Amino acid sequence: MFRNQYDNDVTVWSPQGRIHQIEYAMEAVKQGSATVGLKSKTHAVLVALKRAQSELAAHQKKILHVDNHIGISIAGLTADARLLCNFMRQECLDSRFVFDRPLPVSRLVSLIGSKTQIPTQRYGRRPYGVGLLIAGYDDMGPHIFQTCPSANYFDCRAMSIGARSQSARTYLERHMSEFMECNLNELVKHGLRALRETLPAEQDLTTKNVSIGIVGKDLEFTIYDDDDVSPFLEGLEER
Amino acid sequence: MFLTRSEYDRGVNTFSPEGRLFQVEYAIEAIKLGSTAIGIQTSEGVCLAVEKRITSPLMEPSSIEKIVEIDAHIGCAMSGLIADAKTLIDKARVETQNHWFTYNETMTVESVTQAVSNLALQFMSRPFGVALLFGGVDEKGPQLFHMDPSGTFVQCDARAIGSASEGAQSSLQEVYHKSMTLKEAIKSSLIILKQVMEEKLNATNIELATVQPGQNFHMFTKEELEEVIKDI
Amino acid sequence: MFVPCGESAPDLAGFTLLMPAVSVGNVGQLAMDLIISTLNMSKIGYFYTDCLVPMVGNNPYATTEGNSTELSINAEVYSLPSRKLVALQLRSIFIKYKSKPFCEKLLSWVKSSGCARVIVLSSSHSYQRNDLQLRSTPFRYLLTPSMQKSVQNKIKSLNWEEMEKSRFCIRIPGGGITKTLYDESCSKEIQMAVLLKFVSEGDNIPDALGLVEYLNEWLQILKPLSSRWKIPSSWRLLFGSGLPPALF
Amino acid sequence: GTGYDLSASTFSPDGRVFQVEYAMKAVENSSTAIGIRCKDGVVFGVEKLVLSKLYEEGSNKRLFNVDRHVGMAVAGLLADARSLADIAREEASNFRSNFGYNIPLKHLADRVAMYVHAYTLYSAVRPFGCSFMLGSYSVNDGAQLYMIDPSGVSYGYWGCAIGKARQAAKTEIEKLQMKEMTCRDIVKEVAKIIYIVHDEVKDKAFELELSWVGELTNGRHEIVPKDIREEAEKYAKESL
Amino acid sequence: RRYDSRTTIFSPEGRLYQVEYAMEAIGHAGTCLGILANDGVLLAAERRNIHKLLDEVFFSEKIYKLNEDMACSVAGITSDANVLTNELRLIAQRYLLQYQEPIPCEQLVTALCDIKQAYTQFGGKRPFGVSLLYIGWDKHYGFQLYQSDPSGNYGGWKATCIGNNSAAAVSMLKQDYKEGEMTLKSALALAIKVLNKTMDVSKLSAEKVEIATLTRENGKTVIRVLKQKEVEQLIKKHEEEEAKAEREK
Amino acid sequence: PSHPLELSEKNFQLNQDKMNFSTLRNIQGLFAPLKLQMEFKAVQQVQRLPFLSSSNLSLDVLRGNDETIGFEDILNDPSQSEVMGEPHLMVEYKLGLL
Amino acid sequence: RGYSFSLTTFSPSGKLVQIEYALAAVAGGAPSVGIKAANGVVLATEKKQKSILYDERSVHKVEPITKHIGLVYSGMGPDYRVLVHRARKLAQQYYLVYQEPIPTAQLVQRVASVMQEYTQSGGVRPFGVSLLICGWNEGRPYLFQSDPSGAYFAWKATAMGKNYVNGKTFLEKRYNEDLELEDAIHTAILTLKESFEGQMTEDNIEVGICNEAGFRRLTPTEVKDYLAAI
Amino acid sequence: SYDRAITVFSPDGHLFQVEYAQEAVKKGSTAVGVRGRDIVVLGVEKKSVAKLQDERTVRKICALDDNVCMAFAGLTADARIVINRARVECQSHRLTVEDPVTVEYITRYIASLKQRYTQSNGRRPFGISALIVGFDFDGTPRLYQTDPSGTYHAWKANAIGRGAKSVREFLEKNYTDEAIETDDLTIKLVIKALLEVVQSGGKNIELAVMRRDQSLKILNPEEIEKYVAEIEKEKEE
Amino acid sequence: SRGSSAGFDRHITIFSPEGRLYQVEYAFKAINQGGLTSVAVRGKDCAVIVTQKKVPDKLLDSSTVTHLFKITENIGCVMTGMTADSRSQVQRARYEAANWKYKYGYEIPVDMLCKRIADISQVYTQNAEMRPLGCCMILIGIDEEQGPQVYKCDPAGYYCGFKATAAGVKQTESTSFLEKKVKKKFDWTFEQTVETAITCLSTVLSIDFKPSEIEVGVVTVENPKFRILTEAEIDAHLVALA
Repeated sequence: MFRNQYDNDVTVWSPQGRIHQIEYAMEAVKQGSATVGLKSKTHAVLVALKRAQSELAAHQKKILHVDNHIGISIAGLTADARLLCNFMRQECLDSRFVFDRPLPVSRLVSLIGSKTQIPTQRYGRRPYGVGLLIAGYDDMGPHIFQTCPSANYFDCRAMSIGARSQSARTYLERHMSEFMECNLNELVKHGLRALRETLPAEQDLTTKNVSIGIVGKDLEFTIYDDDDVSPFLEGLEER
Repeated sequence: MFLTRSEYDRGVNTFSPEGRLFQVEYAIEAIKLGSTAIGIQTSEGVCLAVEKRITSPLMEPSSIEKIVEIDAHIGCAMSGLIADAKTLIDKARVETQNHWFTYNETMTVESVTQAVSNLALQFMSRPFGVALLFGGVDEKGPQLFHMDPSGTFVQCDARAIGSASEGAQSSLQEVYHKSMTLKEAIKSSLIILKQVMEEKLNATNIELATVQPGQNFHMFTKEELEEVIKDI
Repeated sequence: MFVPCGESAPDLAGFTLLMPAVSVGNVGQLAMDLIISTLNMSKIGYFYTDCLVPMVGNNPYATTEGNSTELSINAEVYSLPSRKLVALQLRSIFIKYKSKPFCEKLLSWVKSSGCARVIVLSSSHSYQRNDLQLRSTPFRYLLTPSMQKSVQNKIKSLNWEEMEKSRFCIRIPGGGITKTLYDESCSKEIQMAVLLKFVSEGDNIPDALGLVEYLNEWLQILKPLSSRWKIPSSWRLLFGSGLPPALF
Repeated sequence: GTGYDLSASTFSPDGRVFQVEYAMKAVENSSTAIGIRCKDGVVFGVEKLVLSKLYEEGSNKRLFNVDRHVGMAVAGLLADARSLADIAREEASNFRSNFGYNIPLKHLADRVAMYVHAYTLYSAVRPFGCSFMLGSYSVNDGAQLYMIDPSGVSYGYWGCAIGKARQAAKTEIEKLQMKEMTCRDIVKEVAKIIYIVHDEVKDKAFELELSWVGELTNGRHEIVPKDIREEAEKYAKESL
Repeated sequence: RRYDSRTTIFSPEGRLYQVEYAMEAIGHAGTCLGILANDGVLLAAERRNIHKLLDEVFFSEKIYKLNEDMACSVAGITSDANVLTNELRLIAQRYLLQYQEPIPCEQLVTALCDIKQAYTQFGGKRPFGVSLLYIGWDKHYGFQLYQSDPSGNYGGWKATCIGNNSAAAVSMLKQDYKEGEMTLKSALALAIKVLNKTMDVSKLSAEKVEIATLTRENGKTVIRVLKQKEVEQLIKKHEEEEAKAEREK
Repeated sequence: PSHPLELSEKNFQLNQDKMNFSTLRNIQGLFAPLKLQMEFKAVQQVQRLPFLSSSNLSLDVLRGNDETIGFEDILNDPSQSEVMGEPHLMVEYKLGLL
Repeated sequence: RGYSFSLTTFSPSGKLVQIEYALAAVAGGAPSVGIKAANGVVLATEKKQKSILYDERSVHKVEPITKHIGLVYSGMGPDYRVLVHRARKLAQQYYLVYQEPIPTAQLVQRVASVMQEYTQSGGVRPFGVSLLICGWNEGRPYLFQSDPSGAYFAWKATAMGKNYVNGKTFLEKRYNEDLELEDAIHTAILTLKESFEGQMTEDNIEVGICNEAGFRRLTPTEVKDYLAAI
Repeated sequence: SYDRAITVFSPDGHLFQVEYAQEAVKKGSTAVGVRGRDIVVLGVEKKSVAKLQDERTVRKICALDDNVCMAFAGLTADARIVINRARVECQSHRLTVEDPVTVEYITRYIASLKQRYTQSNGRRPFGISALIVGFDFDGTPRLYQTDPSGTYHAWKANAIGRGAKSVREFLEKNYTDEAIETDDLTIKLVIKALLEVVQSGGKNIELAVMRRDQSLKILNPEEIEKYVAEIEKEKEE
Repeated sequence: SRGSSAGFDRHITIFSPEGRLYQVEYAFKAINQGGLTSVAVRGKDCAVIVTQKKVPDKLLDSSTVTHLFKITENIGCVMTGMTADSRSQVQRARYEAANWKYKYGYEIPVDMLCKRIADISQVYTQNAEMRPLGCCMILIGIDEEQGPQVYKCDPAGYYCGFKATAAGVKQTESTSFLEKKVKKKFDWTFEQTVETAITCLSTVLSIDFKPSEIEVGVVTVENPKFRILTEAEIDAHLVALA
């Protein structure tokens, strides 16, 4: 009852040393569908779940293309995701044009965080309400990164975000000791199994609500959907 | 243990405790007061149909205010606050004309779609109160797009917007198939609009247009509409 | 109306009435909680109306494991027959165009049952203060002309200060139903005293802790000042839930 | 301070600014970091909590590296700390470019402190919510150690502690004759103090971060070798 | 009230309360009067800065000359009136430079009223609390008389009044004004009578009234301020005529 | 353009501000130009509508031009301008709507 | 009460309250008087630094603008300083443009125009000062006053500051038109002495005069001589 | 609530301040416009005719160009700005393109100008509505209406201000293809529509008439009285 | 930005019914937050500033705690109030002195520097965005044709010149003591001025001082450069005084 005066603006501290608008913005990530990302010794894989909806009225894109070695997944607001994707694309293009070479994923993530921190301190703005999973490949090996509305980023071996991703995170943590010594097919199978845990018991993964993104040694970022995911789904178990 | 008052819906830059933008949600609710529009994309063209909703017999129905031409191959449809779409239409026309003049070829629908989206995501200090249905054909083929007051576009195959959108969408779901014909698409649009509309169907209560790979953007006239209505 | 918890209404043969006003900061309600918790009063009935937003919850004054599962509503009455005291607690907010009928019903019940006097704890806005009030005591009082002379003499001895009048009418900004209650009591010849304090919204526990001592200077229901008050068990999370991880 | 605590440009009737006080209170929502200077250099130590098993080893570092000769230890809100680290790096680069030699720690501390203080005057921004320490070593200047808090105040220290339990840590630090000891002898004491202060009931599990800059590294800030850290952890655990 | 905090908010019934309050602020000022005749225009005002220790400088305290053909009188806030008069002079000189011909009176009034209206639409500004009366002559319509409001509205009148007791003055003028057969002498007598019945003073004196006259002579416009001797003569004539009328009953 | 001094005279305050900001940043640090710019913006955000002449007292005090007279103060009086546009158009132009 | 906080808000009766409060701030300052004689003007005021720890030649309340113009104030000193600087700059600009010393009325009009602007915009505060200005032009003296709202008047004799109604009452019956400068100085000092609340000395009052020779601030020796004379 | 700011949406999708700006329009004098076969007629009620007032300066009918005229209802000071802007824009467009401007073009310009002022909290909308009528280059009569929100429509006969409901109800049944046969019949229809809500005879009527290849003409009081007498005689017969 | 706050004492640009600025008045109580007191005394040919040194923690490096600053080679300063505000105002004073020297070709005087600082401070009290600083400044220097100077400026934008002044918590008692001493006599040598200042502080605070608890800074006609005394010299003065 004593919070009503300290939770309307992002530039106001509460008597407990907290800012509630940032936490409220972080609460907006859990209103999107679950996403799973994981990497091996040579490959990085992104797996997303499409919303249960008629394909006639909407074709939503949860996996986007940034460069020839960088791809992202989104969960949250769509306008913020579009703005961030445009910023990353422009930065990569400028880097290539000025000094032709792949742009480091770590520097890209640092730029993203530096850009995101400002609205949490300026007045008249609001924090971004989107969480990103970034899979990339540069001259350091594959990378998996996670971004937060609180302008924080993490370096992960395998992470899941979205609505009801606790089961996926539990599965990933339980099976995290056998990811480096796997090929592409087994890694994609592990990702699909992890993503399947965010569904009720009766439903199963069909070739209508799954998207896959892969990048590796000599393979550029590619997105598979519709009938392109059948070879990956044809070898799975029951449950 | 007391009950108190708290408000989170009076600002466009305020998050609720569950992470919602109530001003944007209200702006989206505002487009439920408009007329119904239907757009169907087929293998050989796109059909856009709207209702005029003439309130008084003294009003001139010959005016065209719901379907707008963007270029020789792109249509449009509207619902909600018509006065809010003028800037978007002007920007789309300017962008497509500039691109055609520079490159010496027509831009795809997606480019003008992104150009329009880049303008609506600037909250003018309030969200728009209109919904659009972009249609057209290109080298890839016929394709349809939908926009909300949130300022983002999506691709669709059969979408209905307006006040009576739920029943129209249910009918479109229980009808329609991938490999169909433009004539029967037009017919089915007429039947669906006939059930949706409260009053009877005439040659002036509605207006529809179509774009196909053969010809340019074409708007049906009264003579053409009468044959289709009589075909019902 | 008063609906008894049991089968027969208790005999409130002119005891006292202690009630809050839904005002800025909920200072009156917090003071009422403090008084009820400290004196260990017992519930005797309900005040059922259609003027407040409905709400329910378990027992806000819980000490053991057998009395913590008793349902409560937004208006209840507690009594202490040994000291001849009656308490009313309001835990909600008023609906539009529903304050004056509530005041009329409450004063009709007060007249019908038969009570010596009514005491109201309230508060007022702090930013609507002139230069002379900014350098004075933040506590004010108010008495109905029907009040007994002994109370007036005692209050004069206490060296208190009375609420100022404005062109003359009584105005209490942010006081809720205090002005309506005072006017109706004046027009219906009921002994009523009002005590208030200038406050602002935020953490308002010290304001209630000051108001209870201000009242105790007069009523002296507790040993004089020279802790004393029992904090109820429901004053646990007044700012919300815990801190999310991965932030600090 | 109710009614006077919604903007950073407001004074209370007793002459206080409460937004800065709330920002300073926000620094106590994070774990504890300490820093002790000795005859040879400065050594840092952070009690880092474990969030999940899915993160890498080198993630969410709280011991930064401003330049070749300056190390930083932060506490509080992490995004603000990263912004301040970027500001400090920019200042050091600008001074090196303009004057041609390494910036003294006092001037860098003054510049960053004034930048922090600039955010406590206007109502269009909010104060920073973090504190940090800086340390360096030079042959002609010796070891130096500073603190900067959200108010914008800097001081030189012999032993310092920021974070949640910054009082028991200071009490433990005040029992060391630190002016006659060496870094190899202060690493173990830092680990012991960190182990003593930590509470395993409210928290679950923590790691140990250590670094020094001093003579044995030729005035260069770097992480402690694994063997020395393991020996220090063994000694700290046996001390309990 | 929750709809009267700024000028950029409409009430549920469609009213502008801040503009209404600004217009209400005019009723505290002195009385100003204007009469149109066949061969001239008139302006009469009431002096408010009356005190034994006040000094007498300038030519008038409430009547200003805008150009060679126009003059005005203000009622309201003096600080805003000064800005308005300076802007009027600038506008007239700008038109003269542009066209090598004097500006018409209605054009000048509209130019000032646009500025006055612009302050009631953009937020963060306080509207001017001033009302004005304008007199002048031009080759298109001849002698003219206008009025202005704090909201930006104007109109053309044959006789009007602004300030204290404006309603009573307007009623008396409407009752006892003849259209088409008025001269300067009759206009002056009517103005004296109206001012005497309007001002809440038992006996009118020449030290609390100022009168200005505009007329045309030999192709030139003459603007002059009457002298205390003439004002005293007019007051004496009015008093003796009233005594005669009372006695012949 | 027409004269070498036209562009130099048009942009003088901007160049002087840039030089002072660069020197201050090199000598003291990043905070001083930031504070100076914020004070300038705050004191400049309040003034009359663009179709009327202002005084700029606080801005002149902050800049230090309260004890100096230049050729911009005695030549071509901006208060007695010979041309002026419509009020609404000027206000809309200042807002960037045009 | 809802209209007592905003500067750009009219009261339902058509009043601006913040300007009234600025005038109230003016009415609580130190007293000051001004008398226009037949051949000069005299300004007097009461000092604020009534202590031995005050350096005499540090800060003054009576200041010159031009060789023939000077002024005194009643209210807030910090607001007075900037207005003095602006007035000096305006006088210099007028001299540069017209090659002739500025008349008093033009300077008063320009200063009042500057003061008026701060009463019509949001986010600012009105000046809390009132000025008395004296001058000599075309062989005759002048005396003006300026309010915080930007309005000015011309006076023969006036008082302002603490207890100014009784001062004006005293001046009303003690004033003569055909009065010389010395008797005007005596009357001004007596009016100041009426409500001094203390014992006057040549070290806690300031006097300035204006005549054909121009504006000039009196030295403490002359003030002591006048005080002894009366 | 949800009505103290210009750019705040109601929980059911309403902008209440823009709707309040139309209550000001609903309180102005009645204005009627009728589109004929080869003529266009406007008519405005005259209210509160003061004795010492000059009628030349209080006219509510204006000429935007040689073939476009307009009438308005609402706040009087707000209409002047829009009229001046439209007058300037007509000449600007004539410079841009040699051909004379179009009624729809000028209506769209006015609508966009009105809509520009409903986008920010720092300015308030225009509380006026207008009836724009005129002739095109080919020679087809047109009639349009503009709202304070920025929307416009094409009509055959309309009314604004107070009494618009009754006037429109009368027009809906009295507007046929026979009543617009001649200019006299159209003028009689407009006068009959005005007389429903206007008392005190035909002394409170202001009429304007525009024909093909001619300029706007304002009818005289004698002509208005003659038309009223003819209408009364025909009704009595 | 945020907007003003309703109330007669909650915003800087709002007058009260008696025409007072309570937000300006509340900035004068921030000077007492530190808890220290300063004393400045002007002699026949010298000026002295004495302040109080308090180092509560034993882990602090006492070399980094000071309140005496050097603005120019010939101008000294002492600050009372909030530490960060004092440091920022010192930086601004240095910048203003540099600007004056560049523009006019010679060193700024003490009175001109104080006037410029007060002019800057006055702007903060009339705009609804900035806030006043909670500190006060005291400057000393030597004038080539007038002699020693002592000046002080306030958070409200008011400045004046004195013969002896004080600031902090015990300002009134220090003022009364200095008034009595100056009334008795005012012509002092270099040794008598510093002894007068130290005796004033000791008498007012009721304390016997150690050479590590006070700070002393002086200027002299013979040596115009600002100088800060050392512990040995302070102890010598204390021994001579006792």
